[PDB]
Amino acid sequence: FNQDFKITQIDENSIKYDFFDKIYKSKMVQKRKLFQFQESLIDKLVSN
Amino acid sequence: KELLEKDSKGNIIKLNEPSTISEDSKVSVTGLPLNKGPSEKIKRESLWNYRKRNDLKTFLTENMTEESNIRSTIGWNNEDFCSACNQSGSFLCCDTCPKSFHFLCLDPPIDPNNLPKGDWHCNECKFKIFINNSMATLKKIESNFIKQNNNVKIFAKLLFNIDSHNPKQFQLPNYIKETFPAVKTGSRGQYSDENDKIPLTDRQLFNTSYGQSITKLDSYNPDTHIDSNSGKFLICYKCNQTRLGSWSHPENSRLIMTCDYCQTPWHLDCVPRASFKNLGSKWKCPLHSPTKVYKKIHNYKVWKKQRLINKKNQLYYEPLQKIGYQNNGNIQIIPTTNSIK
Amino acid sequence: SQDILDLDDLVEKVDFYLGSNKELFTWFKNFVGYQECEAFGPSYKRLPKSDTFMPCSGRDDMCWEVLNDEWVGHPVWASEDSGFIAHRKNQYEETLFKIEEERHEYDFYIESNLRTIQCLETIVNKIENMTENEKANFKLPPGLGHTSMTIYKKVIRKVYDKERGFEIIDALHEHPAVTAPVVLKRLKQKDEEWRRAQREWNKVWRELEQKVFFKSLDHLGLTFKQADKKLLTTKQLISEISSIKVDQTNKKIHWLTPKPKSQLDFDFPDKNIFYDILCLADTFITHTTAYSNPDKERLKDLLKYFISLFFSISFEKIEESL
Amino acid sequence: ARTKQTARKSTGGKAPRKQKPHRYRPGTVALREIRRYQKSTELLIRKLPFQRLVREIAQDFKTDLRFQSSAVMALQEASEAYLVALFEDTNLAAIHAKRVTIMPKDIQLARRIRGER
Amino acid sequence: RDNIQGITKPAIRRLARRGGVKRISGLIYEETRGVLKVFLENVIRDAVTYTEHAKRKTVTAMDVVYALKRQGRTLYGFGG
Amino acid sequence: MVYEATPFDPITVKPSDKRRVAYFYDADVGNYAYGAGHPMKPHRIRMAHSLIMNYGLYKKMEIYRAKPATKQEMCQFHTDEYIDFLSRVTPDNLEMFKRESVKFNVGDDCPVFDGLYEYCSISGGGSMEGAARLNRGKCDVAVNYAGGLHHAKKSEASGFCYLNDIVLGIIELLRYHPRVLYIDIDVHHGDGVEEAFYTTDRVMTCSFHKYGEFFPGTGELRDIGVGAGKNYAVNVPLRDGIDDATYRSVFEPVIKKIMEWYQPSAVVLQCGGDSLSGDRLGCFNLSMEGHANCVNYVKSFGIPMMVVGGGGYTMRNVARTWCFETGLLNNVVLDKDLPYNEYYEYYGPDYKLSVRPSNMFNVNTPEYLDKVMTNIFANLENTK
Amino acid sequence: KISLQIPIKLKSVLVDDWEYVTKDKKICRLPADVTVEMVLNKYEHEVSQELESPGSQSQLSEYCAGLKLYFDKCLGNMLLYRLERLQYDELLKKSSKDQKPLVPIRIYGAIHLLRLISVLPELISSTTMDLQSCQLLIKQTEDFLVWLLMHVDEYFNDKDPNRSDDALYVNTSSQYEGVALGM
Amino acid sequence: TIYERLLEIKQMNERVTKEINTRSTVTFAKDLDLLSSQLSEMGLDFVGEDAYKQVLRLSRRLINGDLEHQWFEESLR
Ligand SMILES: [Zn+2]
Ligand SMILES: [Zn+2]
Ligand SMILES: [Zn+2]
Ligand SMILES: [Zn+2]
Ligand SMILES: [Zn+2]
Repeated sequence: FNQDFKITQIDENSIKYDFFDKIYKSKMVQKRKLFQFQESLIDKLVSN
Repeated sequence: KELLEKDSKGNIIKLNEPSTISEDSKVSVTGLPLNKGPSEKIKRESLWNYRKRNDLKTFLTENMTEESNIRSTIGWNNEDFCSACNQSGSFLCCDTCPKSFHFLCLDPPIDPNNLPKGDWHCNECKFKIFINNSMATLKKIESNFIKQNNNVKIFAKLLFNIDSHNPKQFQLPNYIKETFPAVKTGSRGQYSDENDKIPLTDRQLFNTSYGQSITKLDSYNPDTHIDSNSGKFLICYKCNQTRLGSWSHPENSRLIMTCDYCQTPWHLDCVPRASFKNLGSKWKCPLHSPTKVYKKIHNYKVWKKQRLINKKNQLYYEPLQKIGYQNNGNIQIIPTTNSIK
Repeated sequence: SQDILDLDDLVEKVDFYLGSNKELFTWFKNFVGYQECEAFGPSYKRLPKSDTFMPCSGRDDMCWEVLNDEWVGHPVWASEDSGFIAHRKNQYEETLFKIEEERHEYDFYIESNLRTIQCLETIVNKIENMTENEKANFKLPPGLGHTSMTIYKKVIRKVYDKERGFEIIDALHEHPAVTAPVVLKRLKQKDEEWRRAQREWNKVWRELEQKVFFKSLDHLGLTFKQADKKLLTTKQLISEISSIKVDQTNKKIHWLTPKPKSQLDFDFPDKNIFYDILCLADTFITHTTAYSNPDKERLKDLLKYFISLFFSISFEKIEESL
Repeated sequence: ARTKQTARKSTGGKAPRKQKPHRYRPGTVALREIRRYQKSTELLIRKLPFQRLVREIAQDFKTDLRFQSSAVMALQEASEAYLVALFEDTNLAAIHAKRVTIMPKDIQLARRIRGER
Repeated sequence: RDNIQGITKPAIRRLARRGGVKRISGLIYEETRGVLKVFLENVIRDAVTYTEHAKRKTVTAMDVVYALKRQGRTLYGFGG
Repeated sequence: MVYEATPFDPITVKPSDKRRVAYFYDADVGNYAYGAGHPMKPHRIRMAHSLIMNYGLYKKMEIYRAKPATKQEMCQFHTDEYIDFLSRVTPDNLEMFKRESVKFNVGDDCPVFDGLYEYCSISGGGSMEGAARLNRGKCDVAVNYAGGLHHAKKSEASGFCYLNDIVLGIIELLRYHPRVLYIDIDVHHGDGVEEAFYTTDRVMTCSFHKYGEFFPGTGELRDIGVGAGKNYAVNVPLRDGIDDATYRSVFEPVIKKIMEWYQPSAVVLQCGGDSLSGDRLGCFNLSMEGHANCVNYVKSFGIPMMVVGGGGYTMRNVARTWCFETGLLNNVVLDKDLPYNEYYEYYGPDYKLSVRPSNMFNVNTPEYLDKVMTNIFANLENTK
Repeated sequence: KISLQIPIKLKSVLVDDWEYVTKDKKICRLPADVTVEMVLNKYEHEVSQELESPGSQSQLSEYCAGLKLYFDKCLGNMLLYRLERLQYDELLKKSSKDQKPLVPIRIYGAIHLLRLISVLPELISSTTMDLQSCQLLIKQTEDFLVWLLMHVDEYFNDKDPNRSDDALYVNTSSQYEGVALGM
Repeated sequence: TIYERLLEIKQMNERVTKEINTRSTVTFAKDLDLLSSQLSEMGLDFVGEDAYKQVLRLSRRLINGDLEHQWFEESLR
């Protein structure tokens, strides 16, 4: 089955877009989860 | 030859010395026996010219040595190659057959201390004696084995014929190897691929001059910073310099090697390395993308790049989706053809 | 970008890619958001738990705790089934090793024989001072009461015959009363003959060592003449200055805006060395025959004039110093 | 059970240790080069191999024997002269038996009839 | 020893070619090398015997053609 | 900014660091010989010892003959089958053990001589008794040149080494000391000792070795230990021809950082003489001063140490450097004029104590050693 | 001439097996967490309900049983490299210790079954088998091979032995190497 | 090149001169004549003279052809 080892023909601009997209995703998911944990800890300290 | 001349009552009287001259003149490392000194033929070039106190303190040790047993654990606490793998070694030789097999290569493997007492025949030879002893011909036994093993019919001819085949080491067939052009076969049948150097002959390792060594560490060699086919200077990638030296200060010369894949020249200090990678696997510069990586799950996950496939069975396809296309990491870069900027 | 490579290895790869560009690799270092285990190494692999379970009878709990039995390494694995490169040695070093080998052969054999002579003469002076009625049943244990059990066996198996050495050892163990003095006498004769041969060989070894040793310790000097013929040429001297200029121009575009106006720097702290080179050149001019006498004298004042004009040395100082 | 040892090594891994183009027919070129080696006058055994031959073969008769440069050249020439005569005799005893190809048995008879076997 | 195979197969063909031989068996070469050595030890045994007669420790082209003279064959231009 | 190019200072003893020195020598060790063409010679031990006696060094130290190890004391590190094979194999019955010959790597490059078991027993007993005397406080420095077999492993013999006595000595040290530092200045990597203590933090194995295509191939800088022994196996890869100043400026900062970071209770120092210049197999350019400066520097820390002599395949140089190192442990510097010994004919042509370095290229550049020591110092930050 | 259409994923799995055994000097974990019977039984239990033809069911059970018998009789002969023959020897001695004969069905993993499939056409061409049986056996082997692609992530996984004890391959010892490739 | 080669010799000339002049041979080698007899008969050792000046004289003799290359190298080494 020759279709299993198909080599993807990608370009430089698509790699640039994908790298930028994924670093922005990673940076803001860790930033937003840090913000959510900070808000949760603030609520925990307020309730306690 | 009557070493101890015992008496009539068995008492010892006198023994006779054996043949000292039997090995009194054995050749030592000097080329002469220890009985004699050097000959004149070797005294001519050894000596500079040839014409035709006992105050030792080393005998006091035995006395000044005190035994030591204070540890906590004191007291108690036929051919020259195998017919199966085509490699040399210790063989078990077939008697009525010119083939030789390794002790571990047979079925079942034979212990090198529990050998067969009288004769040993190979599987092919044993099948030959079994056929010649039986009055019926080979196809009659094949048909009888097919008819008796009525449970399986299609594999019955496969089951019958491998009792006659001698055991052999498994080798991948050619059509599994030809689909990967980078994959080669070594001299012993071992694996070999593009990440393997061409083995250096003994003419290069031990048949070279004293100052010039494959290691390139015993002398100042400035004909390594200069490209052979261009004549320019091999600029190291990290330091952006070529430290050729000056032959008046050869300690100012930094060793440089080239990558075995992209020929990118690297200093021996910019990438931390002490060897030149003369034999073994091909040296890979740090700039190449890995073919195997491990990532943490946070177990783990591994990824290996697909092996190279010959052009008749390798399909290169161009994605329609440009952004976010989950490729397996196995990609190819195409050239980029003002609005996009 | 395919969620395959980890951020740490990506930062390492970019560090290997844009290391010298400090400003760029910092943009990325942070544009990315990297904040500063299981490093096994290349030369160790882990055995399964089946191969670990092998009986070591002397091990207690501490030995089983502090000793590694799962991670192993071998020279064949580290060689990638290729081999090793031995260090190249001079032929003078090889013959020095041969001299040492012969020395070791003689001294090993002589000292083993001397130790056996000492043990046998202890046995002999023990057996001399007792009468004969119990000398018949007197036996000797393996090792002859010595800390070794094999050294006397080696000496006997060498001095006597191969097949007769075992039976002489057994006769010494069973009946040492007759076998001990003859064995001691033969060993002493072999000792003195080996020592005379060793002294006569020691003369030869010492003279070859004196002939060989300093050339053997010379590495770069043994090949300095061909190296100086090959490397003190026009091409290599052009290559050195051109390589330094290429380095300077390559590093000029990155930093060091005041680009230097020089490539090679030569220091001349001593002035008498100029007179020494002038004397050596004058000696070569006087000795040589391929140059005519007018060409010889023009060479002389050309060298003197260039040295007096290039440097601060005067012609009067050159004439009074040479 | 007969056994034999071939590895000849007590231990393995000894290395990792501390110690369209024209083609003339089969036969066509040969006569062109019969003439080349016949019109030529050089000596047909390479001097360095033959020199080394005379050195390695003379050593057993007398130790440290030196040869004048011309002495080995006299040997070189004498041997080629000896062999070209023997090979003419070979070709003659080969063409005797209705043949063009020679075989050693030709030259053992050629030596036997000349009286040195 | 090592130089007896130094008398190479094309060289033996060149001797045969100088000798007018068109086709040569494969078994010619090694026993022809043997015939060459028996001839060489004979001639050099005579030549060296002439050499230690002269209180000498080198053999000369003169001694070679002299041995050849005993053996019966004469060579010219090599002295004598 | 870690490596500093410093000229080799002269060796000076510390008079405030007097140590009780125990010497372990069995007169028999030398009567054993690996083979006819073999480089390893136990005869180097007794010409080293003959230099100790004739220098009058026995008046400042105690000479002991250690009890040879039995079968199951050797099995404190090795398997039962390997010690059983070693104790039974002879050059006579070599054909009776053909499977075990290739199993345990004995027969080629580790030949079978008929005093093999006794030689291994002497070596292991010397190492274990030196460690035991260090444990009970009977001595501060234990000297045993009979051992040093650092290449031997659990079930194999490699690198002319059969019984890994250094592992047995470190095992005996671990019964009384919590942290034992092993320093290997042999030109080959201490693969057996490092492999034995790879996964433990109780033993830090530091090896200063040539790492090229050289034996044993192990000893990459990235080899720092696994499991609990991570960053507890320091490997210092070196190139050919390292001189005394370069080796000192590499050795002293690394060992100093280990001393003030790992803080060991006992030190095992492998004094391989194949690190010397002019060795048959070694490729370094150390003089006897350069070899002995490591021993003198590790002596300055005051930690109870075990000086164990390893390689060295030119007998004269290794004997002279062992005599100088042994004299250095008694806070004296032996004069460079050899006394009359029975092996005086070896040390020509000057018949002095000094081992002269060769004039070969010190290709260990300061940048490479700076990077090596920077990564080593970075790995040592987690050993507090 | 007999040809087999093995997918290139399984071809690469076989080539990686060759790499691990000969170059990396790795043997298989025996017995595997998934044996060969276990694969020839799950494939039968998966494609048995895929169609309702009783003759096809008989042919499928015939092929599976014949493959099992062929695997047992041929594994000791020609299915494993020179390195793994020592492991085969120790398995045979361990089986003889407890007086149960060694059957490769319950011991060896699916990679050796893939080896048997890959070497199978040469065995087919070496016997007097008629064209119909060869064609149908090749067809059944091809169907088993394309069944293996749908489960290639659960039989042929990629795991470092240095990191995971549940890898399909194990690293070997120097003593195993010496006995396997030294005598 | 010549001046650097000679400057390496001259910059260490005083220490090598003090080392050669203060060369105290061991006693048992003098009593049993184990030292090298030559390099003193042909005047190749550097005892009693300045080392750099002796290097210059030896190199002048080597240039003039009255001194062999091997003996010059052996004396220098
Ligand atoms: Zn047979
Ligand atoms: Zn085999
Ligand atoms: Zn660089
Ligand atoms: Zn590269
Ligand atoms: Zn070593």
